[PDB]
This record gives sequence, C-alpha cells and structure tokens, in this order.
Amino acid sequence: APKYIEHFSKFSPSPLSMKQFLDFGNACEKTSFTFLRQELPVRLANIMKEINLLPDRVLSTPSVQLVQSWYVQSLLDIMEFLDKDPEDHRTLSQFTDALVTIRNRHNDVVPTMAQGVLEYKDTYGDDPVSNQNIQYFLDRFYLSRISIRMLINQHTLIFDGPKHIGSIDPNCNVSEVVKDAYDMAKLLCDKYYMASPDLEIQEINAANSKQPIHMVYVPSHLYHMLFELFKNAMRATVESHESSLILPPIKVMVALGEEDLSIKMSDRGGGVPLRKIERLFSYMYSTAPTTPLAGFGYGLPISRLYAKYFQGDLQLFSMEGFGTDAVIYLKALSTDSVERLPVYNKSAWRHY
Amino acid sequence: APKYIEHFSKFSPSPLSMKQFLDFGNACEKTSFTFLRQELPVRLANIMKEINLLPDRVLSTPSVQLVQSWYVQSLLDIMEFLDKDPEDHRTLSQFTDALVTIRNRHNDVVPTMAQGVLEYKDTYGDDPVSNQNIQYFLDRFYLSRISIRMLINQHTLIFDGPKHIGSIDPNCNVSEVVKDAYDMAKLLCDKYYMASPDLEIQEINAANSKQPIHMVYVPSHLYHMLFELFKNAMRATVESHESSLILPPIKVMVALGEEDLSIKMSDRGGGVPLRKIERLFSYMYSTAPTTPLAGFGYGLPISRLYAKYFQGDLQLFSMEGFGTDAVIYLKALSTDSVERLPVYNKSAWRHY
Ligand SMILES: CCNc1cc(F)cc2c1NC(=O)[C@@]2(C)N1CCC[C@@H](Nc2ccc(C(=O)O)c(Cl)c2)C1
Ligand SMILES: CCNc1cc(F)cc2c1NC(=O)[C@@]2(C)N1CCC[C@@H](Nc2ccc(C(=O)O)c(Cl)c2)C1
Ligand SMILES: CC(C)c1ccc(COc2ccc(CC(=O)NCCN)cc2Cl)cc1
Ligand SMILES: CC(C)c1ccc(COc2ccc(CC(=O)NCCN)cc2Cl)cc1
Repeated sequence: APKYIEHFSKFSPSPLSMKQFLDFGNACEKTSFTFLRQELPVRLANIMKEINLLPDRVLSTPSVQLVQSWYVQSLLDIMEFLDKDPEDHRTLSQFTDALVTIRNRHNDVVPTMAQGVLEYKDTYGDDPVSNQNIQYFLDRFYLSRISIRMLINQHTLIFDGPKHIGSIDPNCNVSEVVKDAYDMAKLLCDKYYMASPDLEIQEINAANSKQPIHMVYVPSHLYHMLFELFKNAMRATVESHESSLILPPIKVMVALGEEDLSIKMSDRGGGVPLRKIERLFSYMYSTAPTTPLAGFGYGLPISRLYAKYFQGDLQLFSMEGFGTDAVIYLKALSTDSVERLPVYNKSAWRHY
Repeated sequence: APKYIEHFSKFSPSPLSMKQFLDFGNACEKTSFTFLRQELPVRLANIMKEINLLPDRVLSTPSVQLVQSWYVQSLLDIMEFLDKDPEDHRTLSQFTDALVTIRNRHNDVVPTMAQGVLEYKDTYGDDPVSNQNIQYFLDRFYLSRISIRMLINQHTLIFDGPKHIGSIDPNCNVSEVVKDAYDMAKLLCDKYYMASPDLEIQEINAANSKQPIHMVYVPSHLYHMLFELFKNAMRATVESHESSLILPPIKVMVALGEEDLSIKMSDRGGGVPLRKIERLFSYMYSTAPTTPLAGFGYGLPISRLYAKYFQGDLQLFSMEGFGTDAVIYLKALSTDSVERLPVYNKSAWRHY
C-alpha cells in the first residue's frame, strides 16, 4: 500500500460513546476539525488495508477497484488539511465543504459492492465458504462506512447550522418513531395492496411505569430499522392471508430496562422455516441483478449493522405456519452506547 | 491411541433418521446386533480420539481420565461380540446385558466432565478463549453421548420387551407433553413458593386448522426440554413479581408448518439484558462447586443439544424489564429428523 495508507493504518480507530458525541454540543469547531483530520484518515486507511486482503480474483474486479478509487481520493482530500491552521476560519469552511464532497462521493458504495458480490457469485460460485467470507467482510466494511458517515454527519450538521445535536436526539420518544415508520410502510402497503395491517403499541417502563419511554439515540437509524421490519411484516401478512377478510395487526412492544431498551415487532404473516432465517441475513444469498424485501437486498443485514453499531443487535425468530417476531436491542444508557468499529490487525488478517 | 481405537476412528458415524429408527420396528434383533457391534465402536472411538486432542493440562486431570477409562471399557465390552454368532440367541442376550452395563457405567458422565471444567476454571482461568474451546468440545462430546444413549435405549427397550417404538412415539401429541412438563414444574414451584403461574396453550396447525398437532418424536427428550424451560420461567415469574398479587401466566404456542414444528414459551418474569443470554448457554460460566436454573448448571445448554440432535434448535430472546421467550424448533417430518453427529477428522482437528 502507499506510504500514506501505511501510516494511518497503524493507528486503530477511536470509538466514541453517544455521550461524547452529545457532550460535544466556536472552539468546538476547531476541536472537531483537528480530531477528524486525524480520525477520518485512520478509519479510511484501516478499511482500505482490509480490502487489500481480498484475493486477487475479488480485488481486481471493477466494483472493488471503483470503491478503492473513491476511498483513496477521500483520504487525499482530508490529508490536505493536516498542515493547515485551525484558527483560520477559511480552513474550517473548506473542511466542511470537503467532508460534504466525500459523503456525496461515497453515496453509491452499498450497491457498488453488491455488483462485486454478484460478479463473484456467477464467476466463482455461491458455496457456504464464499458466503461466510463475504458475510465477514461486508459486515465489517459496511459498519466502517456507517461509522465514517456518522462522524461526517455530526460535523456538517452541527457546524453549518438545540433540542437535537446533529443526528442525535437526547430525548428520542421511541413509540413516536415506531408510529412514523409504521405510517410510511402502511402508505406503501395501502398503495400496492389496498390493505394494510393496523398497529398496536405497548410500552413497559420497568423503573417508572407511568413514564413515556425516551432515550438518547440516532433516530434516523432507528426509523430505518423499523421501516425495514414493517415493510417485511406487512408484505408477509398480506400474502399469507389472501383468503381472510381480516388482516391481523402488527404488534410492537417497547421495553425499557436497567441496561437494554428493547423493541419487539410481531406479525402473523405465516412465518418461515428456521432453515431460511440465515438466508435472510446473507448478503450473498440476497444478491441478484438490478421495494426490496428480506432475502432480495441488503436492507435487513444493514439494519442489523445499525443496531450493532452502538452495541445493540437485531434478531429474528419465526414460527412457520404462524408468524415472525423481530427484536431490536439497544443500549439504554448513553455511556454504554459506544461505536463498534472494525480494526485492521493480525487478528483480522488471519480470518482471510 | 491403541490399535482398536485407531481402526474404528477411521470410520465416520452413520446418522439415522427418525423414520429409519421407526421402520426398524426376531430377524430384527440380529440386524440390530450386527449394526450396533460396529456402529457403537465407531461412535465411541471417534469421540475418544477427540478427547485426545485436548491439551495435556486438561487431558491429564482426574475427571477426563475417569471418563476415558469408562469409554475404553465400554469399547472393549463391545469388541467381545465382533466374532460371535448372531444366530446364537445366547449371544443376543449377552449383547443386551452388556449394553445395559455400558449405559449404567456412563450415568455420571455429565457431572464428571463438569468437575473438569471447574478444575480448569480455577487452575488456568475463565477467559473467553477458554470458554469458546470448552463450549466447542462439550457440545460435541455431550451430543455424541446423547447419540450413543439413543442407540442403546432403542435396542434394550425393543429387544427386551406397539403404539411406541422404544423411546419414539410416532403419534406424539405435543400439547399433552407440554401439559405434563408444566404440571411437574408447577408442583416444584407450588412447593417452594406457594404460588405458580397458570398455563395457556394455543395450537396453530397451518395445513389442517382443526386437527390436533401430532408428530414423530422422542417424547422424553421433548419433556426434558420443556421442563427445563418451565422451571426457569416460573422461578423468574415468582421472583420478579414479589409485590404483585397476580402472577402472570406462562403462554405456550405450538405451531405446525410444512417443515418446522415450533413451540414458543412466553413468560413475564422480568427478562434479562441481552449481554447475559450467552452466559446462560455457557458451560464454563454455569459451572460452580456442587433445582439448578439457567446459568447455574448444564440443563439449558444440554436441552439445546437435545433439540439440535434431530436437526432442531432451542433459542432464547428476552426483553429486560418485561419477560423472556423460548422457542424449540423441531423438524415436522420423520425423514428430516436425522441424527446430528460430531465426526473426528482434520476439520475437527484444526479447531484445537
Ligand atoms: C415482525 C417483522 N417481520 C419480518 C421481518 C423480516 F425481516 C422478515 C420477515 C418478517 N416476517 C416474515 O414473514 C419474513 C420472514 N418475510 C417477510 C416477507 C419476505 C420474506 N422473504 C423470503 C421468504 C421466503 C424465501 C424462500 O427462500 O422461500 C425467501 Cl428467499 C425470502 C420474509
Ligand atoms: C420462557 C422460558 N423462560 C426462561 C428460560 C430460560 F432458559 C431462562 C430464563 C427464562 N426467563 C428468565 O427470566 C430467564 C432469563 N431466567 C430464569 C431464572 C434464572 C435466571 N438466571 C440468571 C439470571 C441472571 C444472571 C446474572 O448474571 O445476573 C444469571 Cl448468572 C443467571 C434466568
Ligand atoms: C465484492 C466483495 C463484497 C466480495 C466479493 C467476494 C468475496 C469472496 O471472498 C472470498 C472467497 C473465498 C475465500 C477462500 C479462499 O479460497 N481464499 C483464497 C485466498 N487467496 C476467501 C475470500 Cl475473502 C469477498 C468480498
Ligand atoms: C474438562 C473438559 C470439559 C474441558 C476443560 C477445559 C478445556 C479447555 O480447553 C482449552 C483451553 C484453551 C485452549 C487454547 C490453547 O492455549 N491451547 C493449547 C493447545 N495445546 C484450548 C483448549 Cl482445547 C476443555 C475441555
């Protein structure tokens, strides 16, 4: 790898807690600049080195080379600011402009890597070992991308424009986000199917049973996960009940405990056999040539990465012949909500 | 390893479907004898070779050596019949007697390996890498033991004594077994706690909605799994509701689909954080010096092996502050219900 990738890849990424993001709210902007002009090169270089561990028959394909060419240019864009003066307000403005260009440059990274998966499937095959390696790589690659976008969004949202702090809501009303995502999925379901399940929500605030459940979170991530789950639940409910006059509703429970905030969504959409659950989270099995449901795009496994990004999880358990439950597990406390970042080391090197 | 272990370990175990067990019901007894005088040495030798891949600081401990001494004697007991005449009815009688001695000889294998786990925890420590290796080894070791006991039970039950075929019920009414296990857990809960949750059962027979759900299964395995889950659900319900006059009931759904038969048990016993679920399935973290609940003995992870033994699973998902669901996944068809057997090869050798 080039000199500059070698230098920054020997650092490991520095994970931030939701509280640190929040405690960071003038002097703030210079502080963000000097943090990000080091940290973004570290995160970019670490994933670029990991891309380089893919075999030549993957590495040399047009999709991987185009993604590499983007990351290289973004890394160079940022390295221009290493010697610049944080007191000069023109430097801070150019920095923000450059981060916006970088975010736009990477907007197509998800489907671009999909074309690499697709080419591999049809030029080398879709066996379980290939599936495992694609799953290991893309989980880490997409999680790294999520963490880079988070950093950039927090800077450009705060230092271009406070109940919200960039993309973080310190008082995120969870049931309200549930309702929004449900309404939007319903609108798509009503349009395609003239029929959509109703919604039942129940809250369990264990410590304060009469208090509405709020948390510190990134509500756009939470909306995306819920919307993806609602689309699948409604589709399954409509198609499994062609003969009923009744569509069963979708039920959601929001539970707040001492450590977890959990959201369980329940459909009666007929379920799938246990054997197929792993297929639904697999990038490789969900990949085909160009409203993508579970098993036919990356919405579900990327939704799980959003949950894992701050130490949560997203799990599915179905009952074939009846329905399916999904649980989003989130950390309840902002000090436990810490970025989960892949690192390039000899422990990651060995998996390949 | 000795000559005789080397020979039989180069065969791999031959897994049987539930239908094959069943289709095997005089001439049957000679057929069982000549099958088992080869297959039991194969299964015994394969696991003995795998025990020998443990490091010397595990291998040399008194617990592992005692288990090895048992398996060695059982392997020798069986090898006596290799040259004998299946037509001689005295040989068949001695064979059954010898299998009964072997089953009794191994009755204490589970807690004996526990003492080896306990010694290791306190003489070398309880780090995650040690936990992973103990989990990999004991899952395979205990599953192998379950498959050996199954084979022996089918022979001694059929050819010493038909709605039932040995330990298999071709018409196992699942809700009835659920009720039995619930009644027994309730009796223990009523005794310790003067109070026990009631039971609600619902069935969903997707193809034939009015028909009671039956399957081909080993009902003693199913009873054990349910009883273990009910004990935990009741304990959690009693302890989390010290202040309520009401104990919430435990709900069970039995779903029959085209491929899966699924049993979901639901409590409102307050739940646990997601972080602790893995602790509950871990042998190492559940091990302590001599009614063991999840996290304090091997009932739960061994219950999961019973489900996996015929291509099923047992999964837990909790909601901290509310309750916990458990799902037993079984194969609905007797031709899909095939023994899951560990094998000694270079692929198993590498994990160590
Ligand atoms: C409470 C939230 N509910 C759910 C959430 C999910 F993320 C997934 C599902 C849910 N509810 C379902 O029923 C489920 C499982 N489906 C939704 C409709 C599409 C469907 N996809 C399939 C189905 C079958 C196959 C196959 O191999 O035959 C294949 Cl490739 C793909 C998945
Ligand atoms: C529908 C079936 N229900 C359930 C099934 C389970 F197999 C487990 C549970 C269930 N329902 C619970 O609540 C659960 C999770 N408990 C039951 C009571 C005992 C309890 N054990 C513990 C708890 C906390 C810790 C700790 O680290 O603090 C530890 Cl070591 C151990 C587990
Ligand atoms: C396009 C991206 C998402 C993508 C597409 C395809 C792949 C496939 O990656 C594989 C496939 C097989 C093996 C085993 C092997 O034989 N290794 C040989 C090592 N030289 C290793 C890897 Cl990393 C990964 C990532
Ligand atoms: C008693 C039984 C259940 C038991 C108790 C304890 C253990 C612990 O087994 C370990 C622990 C560490 C390592 C890594 C290592 O450093 N390996 C060195 C290889 N020479 C490998 C193994 Cl197989 C297994 C089984």
